[PDB]
Amino acid sequence: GDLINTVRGPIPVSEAGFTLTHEHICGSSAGFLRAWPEFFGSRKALAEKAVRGLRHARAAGVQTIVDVSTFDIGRDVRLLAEVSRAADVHIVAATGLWFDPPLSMRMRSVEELTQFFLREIQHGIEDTGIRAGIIKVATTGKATPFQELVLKAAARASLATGVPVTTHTSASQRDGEQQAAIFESEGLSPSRVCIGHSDDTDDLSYLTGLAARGYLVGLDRMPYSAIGLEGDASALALFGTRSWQTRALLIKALIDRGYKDRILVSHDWLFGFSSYVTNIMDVMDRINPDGMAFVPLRVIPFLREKGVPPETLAGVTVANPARFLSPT
Ligand SMILES: CCOP(=O)(O)OCC
Ligand SMILES: [Co+2]
Ligand SMILES: [Fe+2]
Repeated sequence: GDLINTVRGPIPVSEAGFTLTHEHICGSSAGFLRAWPEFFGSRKALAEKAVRGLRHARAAGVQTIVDVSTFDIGRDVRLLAEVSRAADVHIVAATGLWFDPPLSMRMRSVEELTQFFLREIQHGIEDTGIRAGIIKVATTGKATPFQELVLKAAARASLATGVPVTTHTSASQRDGEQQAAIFESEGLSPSRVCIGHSDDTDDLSYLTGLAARGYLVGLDRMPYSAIGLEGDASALALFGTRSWQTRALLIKALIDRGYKDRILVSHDWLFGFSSYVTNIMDVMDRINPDGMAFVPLRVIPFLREKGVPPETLAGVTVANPARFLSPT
């Protein structure tokens, strides 16, 4: 009975089960869902859509998602409690900062960031009492000077509390390596850290370099492909031109090289998206109507059929998430 915090309260680690470890109920901005609920039709329409989508993943075998929306992704922890109950799926919430932090965060020192993250982990997000169970952090290239601070503060808050840290990278620019240097300079154990979006590159030199050091490797955009959408300039920059299979192969690729224990797999999916072009979410829904059941329905059986054994895939979808989220 080691235990982790979800938006409905504590749970036993061993009940986390099949866990998608990089997901979003809604990709937004701080204060936005409350200032402009209609952007999304309504708070009510959004919740109902999350709920339908999560019951879908849940039918498919998913029991937990980790919602890595930070303050600046507009994390609404009330909405997460409310879809979590309605759909009967555990949702682990996040602290940390993504790459859209407002001036109130950007003016802060490493010491004050660390107080902010610890607050959300140890006391509760906002006035709610709901505790973040993962720390989210981000670079898009060389870490900006403020990003260095967030990363060091992320590492301190993790050593204090034992909550894992997880990251956004621009994977083509091999951010994970800097990211790891910064965390390591703070004494953080690589097995407390997941380097995310790593399925955005096919650079296995890069990926096995991280895995070999003990980092978890987040293969977390499985359904993101813009094949057949070549005249959709915003779809392209976001989805890329590699297929879902090409991504799913990375998983086998690491398993064949002995790195089964260092993989986490997810969709980086959402049910609403205000922080990009208008209607991106219709686009997304056409390219992947399965939303967050895409991994269990498409990716696992594809792995099974390329000869990956079931015990191995269990270790990836259950054991690794469990090892990772377990406060250490
Ligand atoms: C919250 C949305 O931000 P992102 O995860 O970087 O975007 C990928 C959909
Ligand atoms: Co991201
Ligand atoms: Fe994300």
